[PDB]
Amino acid sequence: NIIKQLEQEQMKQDVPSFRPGDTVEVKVWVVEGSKKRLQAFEGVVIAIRNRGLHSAFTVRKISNGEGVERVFQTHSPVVDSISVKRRGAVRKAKLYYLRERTGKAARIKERLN
Amino acid sequence: MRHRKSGRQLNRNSSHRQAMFRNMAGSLVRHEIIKTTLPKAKELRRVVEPLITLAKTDSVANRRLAFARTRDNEIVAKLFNELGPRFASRAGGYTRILKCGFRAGDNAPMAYIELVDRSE
Amino acid sequence: DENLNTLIDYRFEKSFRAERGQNGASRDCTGKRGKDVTIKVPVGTRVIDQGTGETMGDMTKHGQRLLVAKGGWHGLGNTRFKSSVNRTPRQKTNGTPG
Amino acid sequence: QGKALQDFVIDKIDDLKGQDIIALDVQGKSSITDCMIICTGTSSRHVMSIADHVVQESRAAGLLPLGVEGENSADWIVVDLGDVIVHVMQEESRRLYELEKL
Amino acid sequence: MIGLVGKKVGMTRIFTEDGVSIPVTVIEVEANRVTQVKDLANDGYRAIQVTTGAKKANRVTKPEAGHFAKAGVEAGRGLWEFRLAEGEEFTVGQSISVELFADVKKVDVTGTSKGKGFAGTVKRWNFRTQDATHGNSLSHRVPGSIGQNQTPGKVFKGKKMAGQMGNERVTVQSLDVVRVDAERNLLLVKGAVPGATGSDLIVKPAVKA
Amino acid sequence: MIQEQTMLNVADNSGARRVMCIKVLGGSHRRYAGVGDIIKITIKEAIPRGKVKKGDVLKAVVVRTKKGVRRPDGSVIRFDGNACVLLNNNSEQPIGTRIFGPVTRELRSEKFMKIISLAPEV
Amino acid sequence: AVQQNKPTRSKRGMRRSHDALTAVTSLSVDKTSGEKHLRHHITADGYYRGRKVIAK
RNA sequence: AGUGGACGCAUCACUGGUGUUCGGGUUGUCAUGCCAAUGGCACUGCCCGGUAGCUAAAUGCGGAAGAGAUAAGUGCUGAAA
RNA sequence: GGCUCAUCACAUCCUGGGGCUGAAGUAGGUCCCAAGGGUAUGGCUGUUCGCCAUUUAAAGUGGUACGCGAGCUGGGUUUAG
RNA sequence: UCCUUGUCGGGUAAGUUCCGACCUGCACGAAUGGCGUAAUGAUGGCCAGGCUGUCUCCACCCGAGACUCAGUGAAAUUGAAC
RNA sequence: ACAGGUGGUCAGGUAGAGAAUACCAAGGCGCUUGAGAGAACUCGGGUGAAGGAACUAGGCAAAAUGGUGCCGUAACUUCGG
Repeated sequence: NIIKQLEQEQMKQDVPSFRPGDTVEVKVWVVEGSKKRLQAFEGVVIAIRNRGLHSAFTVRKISNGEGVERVFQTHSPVVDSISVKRRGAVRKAKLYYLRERTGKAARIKERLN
Repeated sequence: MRHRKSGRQLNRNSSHRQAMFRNMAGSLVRHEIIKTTLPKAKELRRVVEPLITLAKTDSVANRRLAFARTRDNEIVAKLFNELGPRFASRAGGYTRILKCGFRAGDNAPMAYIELVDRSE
Repeated sequence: DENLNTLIDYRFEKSFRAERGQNGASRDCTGKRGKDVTIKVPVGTRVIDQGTGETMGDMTKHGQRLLVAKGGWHGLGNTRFKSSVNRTPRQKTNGTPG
Repeated sequence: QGKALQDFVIDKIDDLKGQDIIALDVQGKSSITDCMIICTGTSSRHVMSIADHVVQESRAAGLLPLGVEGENSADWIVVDLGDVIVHVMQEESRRLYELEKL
Repeated sequence: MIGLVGKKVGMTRIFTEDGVSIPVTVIEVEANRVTQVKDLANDGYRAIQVTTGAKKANRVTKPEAGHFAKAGVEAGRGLWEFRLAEGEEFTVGQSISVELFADVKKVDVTGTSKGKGFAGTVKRWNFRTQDATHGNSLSHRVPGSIGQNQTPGKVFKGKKMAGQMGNERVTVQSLDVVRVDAERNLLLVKGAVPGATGSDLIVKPAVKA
Repeated sequence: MIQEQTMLNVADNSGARRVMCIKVLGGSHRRYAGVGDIIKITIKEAIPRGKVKKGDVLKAVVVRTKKGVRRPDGSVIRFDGNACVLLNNNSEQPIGTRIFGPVTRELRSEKFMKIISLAPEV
Repeated sequence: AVQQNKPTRSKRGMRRSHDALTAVTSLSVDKTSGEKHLRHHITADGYYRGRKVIAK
């Protein structure tokens, strides 16, 4: 009980809700020297773990012919701006099967709504 | 190591336990009372008691789900028709445990598990 | 060696002994090869021998390691003389002199 | 501190025989490096002498360099000043690598 | 100096402005009401006896109730005491709050760790597991040899062999603090503390550097 | 999470294509390799016209890890195909002129920022 | 493994010291009918808490 | 002063594994009269995930500093002489 | 002989304290005290040992009936072909 | 028969096993059969590709024992034992 | 009242090449001790992050492919393979 009231103060209420399997645009902060700037990450989300302040989601992309995936925290100050570019249409929560086949043959159709 | 775990073992496999509680729950609701061992009756409350909760509201979708359990048309027919209206005003506590000593064959703790209403 | 610039320790020590090879043991045991003794010398040294001796090699830069003495090479035990007609090898080969 | 530190290093490295300097803008291409400045040295001694000088003055310039690369080898040495990166090089090994589109 | 007694609640993390994620354990510490003070004249050591929590008066026994009524303090879940630091003085009936931890910056945490039952030798001291193949028969996780052939004639005392885990006092040294919650009676410590949720814990300032 | 006798890819134009690291360094009983480490490799497949040849043993630095790295904010950077960059045995300067594939920012703390200077992606 | 010597009645006796049974000493009287029974157990005639149990 | 390997302790908040007690996809077959919908069996029938708990590969801590008497050694003063 | 498990003595491999030095500093060599802790991964051969490849502080020496099959292994030795 | 496993090459970063060869080798040995031999072999030895808890390093789970209760109820061994 | 051995005849449906296989028709049984939490450990298994034979004498065991149609199929050869 007393633990539960702690997160709501530390929560932020501006994160949008997105379906698993959508194309997500995220601007992630980076620290170097004294300059603190944005880095752009383009990719499709393949997993959603929305649990408390530590809600997490995994973003996967293909760069230079190889696949790279990254996990995030929705309620972390590291991420500043999160946007959805293309809304995918997949009827499965976890999209872990994208690693097996190539991305070029694994395009996801739009939700059409 | 059973830390914060629920659900006993009963020297039976997962399929056998599902069949165990499927037949036992149907027997209890049909005869309004059954005699079984003390832990089995306690674990049956996790199965038979939720059945009335789905039977509190009568609908085709709920009846089909209730039919998926207890695998019997007679059992589900009794539900949603007679158990529902009688247990509508009660939230939980649909059954009670009445221990009746030990068996003469294996020294097993029996308990008379029955519905609390018991036809008044 | 860069740090050394004289032959002061060499007047102190006129004899250098390499590690003698361990003898063979039971259970088909082979002795370890004797550790190679390395001598730290200032750069630019020249070494001369007797009996119509000559120079071995000029040192001009640090890091050059020169082979001066070859240790003797190990002998053979009775097991290597395994055969059917002998069937009891009491022969062994003495180690080569250093 | 972008152009201020950029102008702070190019003039002073030139006073220490800094030849063939190229000012490169990498903004929008890399998220780790801001400006690529290239310096050339005659041989191993020259590039090492300027490398120690630029890090010695940086200690008295307030900002702390985040690392060095040249150890027991002058083939490639590069040191950082935070937002700006400085590459001090020699003639022979520069053409071996690629120039001015990093 | 003295310490406090709290209850483990759970583990969470604190997000910082610069972007540092630090795990934190939530410790619920209440007003610690001392029950009696020991001095050199009485028994020969300085200790203050303190209690925390609340207990129903139904099962509060007369010896426990009478002891609490002697100090004029209410019932507590458990009873503990702490050593003094040779120069501080306290009065009976005084309630110890939490703000004293606002400057320690390091706290020692003690408590009863989770009980893991009669654990195996491969689990209690990370005994290496024998091969599960190549002819191995009926011996995959057994300790194996436990002595020498006929020279000792016994097994030495203190041998590392199968036993029972948990249900024992465990100490974690120099646990960094994050924040001190005074208006809500919470203690925030970085890291993981021994014991499960709902188990009593003893927190003291760190004795090491 | 690279260990002894681990088959990795190659992330530079030195000439190696398929590589097999043989010795991870760091100390006695060095279990596994992280993201910024010195690891010794043996060349198993390389172009005959490349700068290096098959069978050569030398040092290398991992750039991508299948297990990933640990960001100090509960984040990991996983990859598909562990890769290395060729470095000389006597000197720690890398061999390849270009670097293929992204390199994580965590290599700055390990003091091999030269690799980060290359590989324009990330 | 097998024994090398024969234990006696003394060795047998002390090992059986903890094999003795324990009397229940927990007989309860029903407030309505009045038959001895165990705690929280229905009587042999089917009575519990003074409420009319099935009594079969 | 900082950062590393092994070792030990503690926790599952992060990252994962298991999770045959949760949901879903699917092949053959039987049954609920039948369409639909379900349940049984085929290694949990085969897979996709996945709650708590447990766990490490995951994250925090520790090897102290200091006090007394000391070994080798270094000493102060000082006789036998 | 290998795996699990270790223990003890110091004739000490490293770490620790020193003496001498033909010890300018780093780096060294010999000797003394000190057993608290640590003291490797693979190919070859059944291997002990050893060679080689590559790390670190080293990859210590011996007792334990050259420890440990009422713990495992049957690769050598191995009756019968 | 020996020395520097014989030493060069493949196989490996590293190969007392394997493969055609250098020689200082000739005993066997030609129906107590010699050489080569396609196919065949639960045949001896070596290597490679996919594959995996064989392993670093084990962890969890499903079942039967192991544990407690109720009933029946052995064993090899034992000069006596505080 | 033993998880062993014992010759002949009858040979249903579903998908299948079938007397293999999975369910199932008629028919026969739940295997003459059971109830409890699921400790170490033992046995039969399922799953697994990173690596993939680095363990071992030895890919032992495990793990993996596994069917039909089509294309193509080397050295060698007794021309059959």
